[PDB]
Amino acid sequence: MSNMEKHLFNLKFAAKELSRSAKKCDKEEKAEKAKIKKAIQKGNMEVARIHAENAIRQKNQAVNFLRMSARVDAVAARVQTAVTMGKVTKSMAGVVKSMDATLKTMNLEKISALMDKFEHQFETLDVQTQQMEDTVSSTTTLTTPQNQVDMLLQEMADEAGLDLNMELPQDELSQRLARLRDQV
Amino acid sequence: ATLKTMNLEKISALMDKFEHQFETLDVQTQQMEDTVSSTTTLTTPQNQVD
Amino acid sequence: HAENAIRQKNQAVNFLRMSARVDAVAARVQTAVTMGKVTKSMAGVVKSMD
Amino acid sequence: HAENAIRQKNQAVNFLRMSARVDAVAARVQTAVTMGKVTKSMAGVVKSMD
Amino acid sequence: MLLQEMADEAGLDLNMELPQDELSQRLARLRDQV
Amino acid sequence: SGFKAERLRVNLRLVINRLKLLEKKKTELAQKARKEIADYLAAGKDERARIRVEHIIREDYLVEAMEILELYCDLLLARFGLIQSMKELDSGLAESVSTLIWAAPRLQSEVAELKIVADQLCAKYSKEYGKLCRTNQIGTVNDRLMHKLSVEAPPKILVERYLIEIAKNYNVPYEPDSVVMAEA
Amino acid sequence: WAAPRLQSEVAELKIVADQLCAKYSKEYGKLCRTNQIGTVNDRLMHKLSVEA
Repeated sequence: MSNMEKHLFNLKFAAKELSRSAKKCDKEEKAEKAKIKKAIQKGNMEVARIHAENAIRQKNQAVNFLRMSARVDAVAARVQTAVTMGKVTKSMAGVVKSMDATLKTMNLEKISALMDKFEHQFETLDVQTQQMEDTVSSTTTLTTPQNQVDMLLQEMADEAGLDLNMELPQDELSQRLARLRDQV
Repeated sequence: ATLKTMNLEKISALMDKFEHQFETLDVQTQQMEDTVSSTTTLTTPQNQVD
Repeated sequence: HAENAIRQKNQAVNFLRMSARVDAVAARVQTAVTMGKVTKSMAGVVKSMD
Repeated sequence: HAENAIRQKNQAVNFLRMSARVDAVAARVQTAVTMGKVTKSMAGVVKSMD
Repeated sequence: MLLQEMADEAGLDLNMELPQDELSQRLARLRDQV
Repeated sequence: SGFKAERLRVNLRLVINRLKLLEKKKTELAQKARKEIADYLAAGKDERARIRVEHIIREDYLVEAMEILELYCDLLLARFGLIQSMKELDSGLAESVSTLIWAAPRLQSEVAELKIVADQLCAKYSKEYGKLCRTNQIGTVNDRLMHKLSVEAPPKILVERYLIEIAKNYNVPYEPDSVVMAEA
Repeated sequence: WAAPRLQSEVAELKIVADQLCAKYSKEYGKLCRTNQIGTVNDRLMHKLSVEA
């Protein structure tokens, strides 16, 4: 617990202690009022006056405690802002320091390099997959004759009612831009 | 004590640095995403998405 | 609350877009991991049959 | 989401095609494993009967 | 520079590169005046 | 040496933040003060109410002065390129620079950063110019601002007119000083 | 010409300028910064002026 969190804890506690003191005074104004009535009915006017002075005293104590509690709450509410905004400021300071370190060790030029290398190394893995698959294809050529695959596709297309002939080797902006390159 | 060790001029500095360092992280995200985009260009042709 | 609603609307799109980019990269390293396992197994078969 | 849908459509075909190629290779090493067991058993029979 | 750095950390405003009583001054002026 | 442009830029922004905040706070405290004048007038304590409104007039003038200085700090930020570029003081900035140097010793109890702004402007345009500003020998410091930060007592007719308006607003009977209303 | 004006905001612009000066020589770099070379874009120089 921080030195300021201790002070906030004590201010919150004092505010509640004053609020309880106001509640105790109010409940004792009610208790003393009951005793005035009893003393009047018994004709004990001296004792009635002692209770009357207690009732009016605890009525006024209650307002003073209530008012002080309100003031100590207002102060406790402000030190809460100071405690929380301190925690936020230290966390931001820490983030700034951490990111300053990582932006040094991996600056944008180094990121640029790493991303270029990443892309170029997956181009190479595409070249490698292609030639593994071309090898496997030639390896098992006799297990998949071309004409048998073509005929199975045509049969399944006929069943589906699809008009596309499957034996055959089955954008204009690109074509026009090509014609421009030839024309110049 | 804390208003000495972190006065408003020092806060001003820290906040400027904070903002400027997140500008840099935006520049870095952008070029990671541009790389990944170009990396998988053949998996997402433009006309198919359209 | 209006400024929070509009802020979290826009954060959601940035996270969604970054998630899509990191998936696209994860999908590519999956190919590299699997095709590496296949290449080592073929290398091993070639050596055994030799 | 449209770019994710079209990306995962195309990833699916690449994985399906690679799976077909690795099956074709697995089917060939099955022949090599089985025909090796048969050849050793025949070698053993020849030696016993000799 | 080390003093200035440590002063910046402490939040102390005193600039440390520079070369950082009135009764004595007045009594001096008296000696000049006579 | 001495002058650092970023010390000046940072402190000009800080001065605006602090003034902007003090104006709000002082405006609110003037509301609470005017209610208190009505309470004194209701209690028939007019001769005290007169002395209490002198405090209100001075705070109201001060808030108006803070608005003028806020404007000159914002002007030096807007034209900060010129400050940093030239070695001579431009005409367009002369009012602002001289007034800020003049005001700092009056205001630096409340606005601590205003001292640093003044010290930097003196480092820029030389100590001698700084001395000519503080006395207004330079004849360029804004007249309305100097009036609003004067130490003189308010005119008697202003005090009476303040009481008339406050009394009217809070529906309190008040009869103004016949001698003062005649002298006007 | 622009790099010394902008390099507070755009830090990489300093490195671009320094490389272009290394390529076409320091003297050309100095003639640029003052526009003695008479080739710097006029609209840009207006837009980054310090005048009110």
